This record gives sequence, C-alpha cells and structure tokens, in this order.
Amino acid sequence: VRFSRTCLKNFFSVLLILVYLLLMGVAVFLVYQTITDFRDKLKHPVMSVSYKEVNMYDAPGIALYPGKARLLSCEHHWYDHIPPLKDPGQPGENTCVTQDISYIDPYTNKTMKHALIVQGPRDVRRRELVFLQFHLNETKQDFSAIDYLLFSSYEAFLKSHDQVKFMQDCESSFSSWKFSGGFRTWVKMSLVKTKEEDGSQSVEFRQETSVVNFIDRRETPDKGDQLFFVVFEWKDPYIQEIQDIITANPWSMIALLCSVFLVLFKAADFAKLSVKWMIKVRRRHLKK
Amino acid sequence: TCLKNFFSVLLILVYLLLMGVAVFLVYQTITDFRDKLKHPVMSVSYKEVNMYDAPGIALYPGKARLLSCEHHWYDHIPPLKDPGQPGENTCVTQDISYIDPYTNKTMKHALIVQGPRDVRRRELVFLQFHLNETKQDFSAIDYLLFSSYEAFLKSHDQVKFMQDCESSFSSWKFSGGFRTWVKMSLVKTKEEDGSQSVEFRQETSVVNFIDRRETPDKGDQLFFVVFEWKDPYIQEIQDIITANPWSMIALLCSVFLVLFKAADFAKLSVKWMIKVRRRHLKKRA
Amino acid sequence: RTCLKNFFSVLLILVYLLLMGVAVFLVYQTITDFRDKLKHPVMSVSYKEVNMYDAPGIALYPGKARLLSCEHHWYDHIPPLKDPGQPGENTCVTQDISYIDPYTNKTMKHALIVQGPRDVRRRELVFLQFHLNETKQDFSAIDYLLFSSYEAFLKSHDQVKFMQDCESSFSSWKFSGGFRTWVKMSLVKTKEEDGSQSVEFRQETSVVNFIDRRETPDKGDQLFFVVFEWKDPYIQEIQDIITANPWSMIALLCSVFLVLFKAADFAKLSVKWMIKVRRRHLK
Repeated sequence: VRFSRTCLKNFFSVLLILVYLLLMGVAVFLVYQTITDFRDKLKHPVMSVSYKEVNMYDAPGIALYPGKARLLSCEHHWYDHIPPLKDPGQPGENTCVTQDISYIDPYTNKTMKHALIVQGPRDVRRRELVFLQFHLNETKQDFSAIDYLLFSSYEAFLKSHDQVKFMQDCESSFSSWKFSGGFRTWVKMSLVKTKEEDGSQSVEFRQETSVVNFIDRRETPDKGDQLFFVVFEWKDPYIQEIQDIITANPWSMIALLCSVFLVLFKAADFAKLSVKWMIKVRRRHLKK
Repeated sequence: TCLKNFFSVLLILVYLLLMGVAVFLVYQTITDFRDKLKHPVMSVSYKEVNMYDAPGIALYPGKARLLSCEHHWYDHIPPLKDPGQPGENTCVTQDISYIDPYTNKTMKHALIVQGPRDVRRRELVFLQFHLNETKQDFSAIDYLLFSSYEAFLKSHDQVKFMQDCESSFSSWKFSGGFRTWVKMSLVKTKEEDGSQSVEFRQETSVVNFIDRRETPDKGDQLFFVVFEWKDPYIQEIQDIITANPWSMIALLCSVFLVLFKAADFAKLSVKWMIKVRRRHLKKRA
Repeated sequence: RTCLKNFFSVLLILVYLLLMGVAVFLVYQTITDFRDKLKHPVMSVSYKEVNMYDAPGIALYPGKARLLSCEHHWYDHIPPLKDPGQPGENTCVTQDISYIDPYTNKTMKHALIVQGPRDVRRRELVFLQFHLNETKQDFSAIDYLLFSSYEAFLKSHDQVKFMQDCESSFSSWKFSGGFRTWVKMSLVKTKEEDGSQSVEFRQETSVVNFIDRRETPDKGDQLFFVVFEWKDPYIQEIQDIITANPWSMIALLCSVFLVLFKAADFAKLSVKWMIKVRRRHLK
C-alpha cells in the first residue's frame, strides 16, 4: 500500500501542479500583454477634431512693419466684393483704429522696429474685408516686400500693460509672412483651436494667400513709386478644435485583471472538482 | 469581553468600504463613458482609384470671351501657339446663365466645363481668355469646383442645383495676367448619418507670362488657366465612435460580481479567523 | 399545487435559454464591433523637436540656364545685390550627372544637386541665382525636386537608380521666373505598418516681385531667385494605431459567461424559494 499511496499522491500532486502552472502561465501571459498595451497607450495619445460655428470673431491683431512706406489709405468695406477703385497715390481716407508703437529686437536686442497695428474684420456673417494700400518712394532694393504678423486680440492688447512683452511673445511664438510688393494679395484667415495639457488653450493662425496682378496703366511709370495692396478677410464661420486625448483607462485594465482572477478561481474550482473526483476514486479503492 | 467590541464592527465596515469603492468605480465608468461619448475620434484612409469621375469646373468670365480650348491628352510641355487667335473650342462646354441667390440682384453667367480625366494618363485641360481693357483694376476671373458633371447634365432645376453649390463651396479666385497651375485633390468625409460628402482642395502655383512676344498698347489681358489631378490617392475621412457600446456594462457587471463573491469569501475567511482566534484564547486561558 | 411549481421550474429552465439567446446576441454584437475595429485603424500625431536637421537633397533642372550664386548667409536677411548676371560665389556643395528618364524610356534629364540648409537655429537659406537667355516657350519655369538626404546620394551607388525612385514619391514642385520664390520647407514622418518610416516633404511658397530697372534687360533674358529656408525645428510624427486587442475583448466575454453561470446558480435557488413558498401554501 506504500507504493500505491505514493503513486496516488504523485498523480494528485502532478495534476494539481500542472493545472496551477497552466493557470500561472496564462496569468503571466495576460498580465504581460496588458502591461505592454498600457505602455503603448501611454506612449501615443490620440487626437480628435471638432467644428464649432461662431457668429462673430473678436478683433484680431495685425502687426504691419513698413520699412519707410506711409499708410496711404485703409477701409472697412463690408459685403464689398468690388471695392470702389480710385486714383492711386492720393493720401487720406483712413477710417481705421491704429496705434503706432515701436519696440526692440529679441535677437540682437537693438533693432528699434515699429508696428502700425490695425484691427481686423469683426463679423464673418457681415463678411467684412479690410482694404489697405501702402506706397513707398522707391529706394535701391533687389525686392520690396512688407511683412505682417497676426495675434489673437486687438482688445486684450489695449487693457494689457508693458506692451514690449506683448509684442515679444507673439513674434517669439508665431512666425511671420510677407505680403508681396507690387501685387494685390487676397488673404483668407481661419483661426484654429488646439487643446493643450493642464487645460490650456492655444490660438494658432493659418492663412492661404491668393495673388492677383495689378495694372499700372492708370499711373505714369516713374522711378520713386511703388504700391502695395493687402486685404485680410475671415475665411469661414467655423473654428477647428484639436483635442489630444488618451484612450486607455487604468480602471478598465483593473476590471480585466479581476476577470482573470475570477477565471483563475473558477479554474481552481474545477481543479478542486478533479481533486474530489480522485478522492472518490480513493474511496472506491478503500471500500474495495 | 473587549474582543466582541473589537471584532463586531468590521463585519459592517467591510460592507461600507465595498459599497464605497463600488460606487466610486461606477461613477468613474459613467463619467468616462460620457466623456468618450462627447468627444469622438477621426480616422484617415487613402484610396487608389483608376477612375476619373470628371467633376466639371465652373467659370464666370463676365466680359471676357474664351479664345481657345485644349485637352492635353498626355503632355506636360504644351506646344507654342499664337496668343490672341480664337478657335479650337475643344472643351465640353455648356452655357447656362443664372440669377443670384445670395444677393438676388445680378444676372450671373456661367460656362460649365467638364473636368480632366485619366489621372495616371495625366490629361490636363488648358483654357485661355482674352478681355478687352477695362477701367477696373485687378482684372481676375472667378472659378469653382463641383463634382459629378454628368449628374449635373441629368439633373433638372439646375438653377437651384448651381445655387446650392456656390453657397456651400468656397470659390477661391483665379488670377488675371498670370498662367496658373492648379492641382486639385478629392477628399471624402463620412457624415453622421452614414452618408459621405465630397470636398475639393487645391494647391495653386502661379507662373509668369512673357508678353514680350505680344505688342500691346491698350492693355489687353490674356490670362490662362490649367487644371490637373494631383496624386490619385483619394482620402477618406471617417470620424468613428469609441468602442464601448455594450462593453462597459460587462466591465461594471464583472466588478460587481467580484466584490459580491469576495463578500462571501470575506465572511467565510473572518469566520475561520474568529475560530482560530477562539482557539488562541482557549490556548492561553 | 406542486405541479404548478414543477411547470414553473420548466419555465425557469426555459429562461435559462432565452438568457443565453440574449448572450449570443451580445457576443455577436461584440464580434461585429471587433470586425469594425480591425477595419478603421486610428491615427496619431506627434511633434518631436530636432536641434539640427539632416542635410536635405534638392534637385533642380535648370535646362539651358547657368548657376550663378550659392550664397549661404549666417543670420543676415538683407542680401547685397552685386550684379544681376555676374557669375561666381559658388560656395555650395554642388554635384551633377546626366540621368535618363524611365517614364518616357527615352528622355535624358540633367539635374544639379545642392547641399541644402541642414540647420534650423542657423536657419540656413541657400540662395540661388539663375540667368537664362531668351526662349520661345514664353513661360520660364524651372523644376525643383526635394528628397531626404544629399549625402545618401553621393555615397550610394546606382545614382541613376537613386534618381529613378525619387521621381514619383514626390510631386516635383516647380517655380517660375521673374519672381523671387520663398520656399519654406518642412518634413513629416509616417510610420509604415511593417515598421518602416517614410519621409515626406511639405512646402509653402511665397512669391515676391522683382525690379529689373537696375539692369534694363530689354532683350528678355529672364532671372530666377530661390531660397530654401526651414520653417520650424519640429517634425510631424505620424503613426497609425490599432484600437482593439483580441485578448482584451476576450476577457469581457469570459466575464459575461461567468456572470450568466453564477446567475443560473442563484436562479435555481429562486425556484427552491418558490418551492419553499409552495410548502407554506400547502399548510
């Protein structure tokens, strides 16, 4: 009976240990796959788009840096797809709110550059367009162009103090575009909204230009004369929203772990059922 | 005996904490379920298509009269012609003037032209226009891109059909006095109801024109225009929803079950613990 | 009255099976959802930062023109114009061989290459000046093609083949004469499903008019002006992602199977309670 009991105990032990080892192996396999999945989801968040419609935009900032030109004319034509042309080279007709501030360089910290800051169109439904014309007496230059830079608000500019920072931040963060010289450039602007971590919101300006030639037949072509025309208009009454989010949920992973534990227990319950069946076999052997 | 005082409160403290963790968990899952329902995600795919589906291009010359049509079968270097001579109406042109829907004031005129086909064969349409000099500066022509030119021909009430397209579409402007290269790409978006919409995108590029060959005195304008298909990879946009329609019910039910079954395990384990504690008290009694 | 309880037990057995009908409906919904998720892989965008970019490769087809300038500034934007037409100042790592176009299988193409900016803090802007005699086509246009690495071109053999695959991968942008063209270059990185990474180039032109009154080129000899300044020291990292893992879904279904079995345990208990109610009725 010694070796019969030895073989019975060995069979019981090997069956129980094999069941427990398969259980542990699948448990480690599942926990490994879950932890790599969690790391993968932590590594790469996923982005989301959305479109909202607003009735009217705030007043945006447009910081023109004319080299030596003077503001010949500016208007606020609304619905005026065909602006009333007139004789070029004639000053006046300035119905715009401006504020001429000159500040210093961030790179060399010496350039005492200026900025003829002008407001932008307010309502997209009104589809108002701002028409600006600049003339500069010709000086020896390979090409002539005036840059323009956009920032969020013409009104928060007013209430803000220490405006040197208020221009430094915009130029350091954003980049600059140069509307062409000798042509009329039609520029459509659309504000994009980007969600940033900690709940911070960022406004980034993007635009697509469209150049159209200008005929100087209405003026005598002479040295010392060059005209620029630039117009800004809100592209569409839609705001693009970018929200970067993380799909994985830690709690969801925990729920999956519990299901394996319950599965493991049910596996252990079936192993105990096998053990009690073998105990019944041993009872049959003893009663034999 | 102080042992009863020590022990007869944990049996309900475990209940209290298990309901607390359960309600916190269900709050978490309902909150993030609502969050995922509120903010969906978008997925982008590319489709390679051998079929053109010529869209058709709108044109509003206004005062200019087209001088030429050319349908370059496959040639990126057009032959030189005489700038100013008329003829060669080779485009599939259909003329339908219409009234303004948006201002309800002007008698608009349109020249619908069938779009280029065979992107792999790279057929490009070439049109040129001559306009007598006018007082107005910045002479330019407007154009619009609309799909399904043939379906437009089958369609009726075309005035309404053209009127809805202009409002929906951006209608970017086409330059004057400047040959322009326009490459248009087809993008397709999946709407909420399951239908799909079609939108156009273009990357313009302007090239200068040598008018030195021409001998102008009045100031006549001779702007050209060229359309071409870009990479035929049509982009499909489908904003899918997060995959938890019925799953999170399964997760919440499973976390309910684990605590329910561990409640009975807690009861039996504390019964065994109180039995062995009674044995310990008996041993040192 | 116990016969009605037996019939109620039979009805409990039948609700044991309408429940698994509900369960098979649910798992069919789950497998349809999985088949949907293996169809629409989501996309991910990452914005990494590079302190000093790789040397890019720019191919130009000057036709019958002649390169006249390779001025690599340091931080100056104001270019001192010496003479519109003078040759020299070729301080650029240029190189050229004649290539044969495979598309027509007969066209021979000549392309000279340029080292490129390669740095963003320096914001190098290679400056090229081209002069060409009067032509008949009446549209002076020069085609410029961009690829990832200039240095990979020189060391690798099969330079003809190296041209014969950097042909349709990019769109072969073209710039025009008579105008200074400001091309701002940026690259995006796309991760292949096999683990490869594909480089892509994106550009945003901005043309500026030119004044020819400084030389009076009455004949028609056109000029060209191209810069290649980098836009930002950022790289768009595009990686696709797969939403669903089969093992992760498997668990939810397994949990449901356990719950239904547990529910049956309780449900048989409920039938015993109906039997317990019947005994009180018998009293």
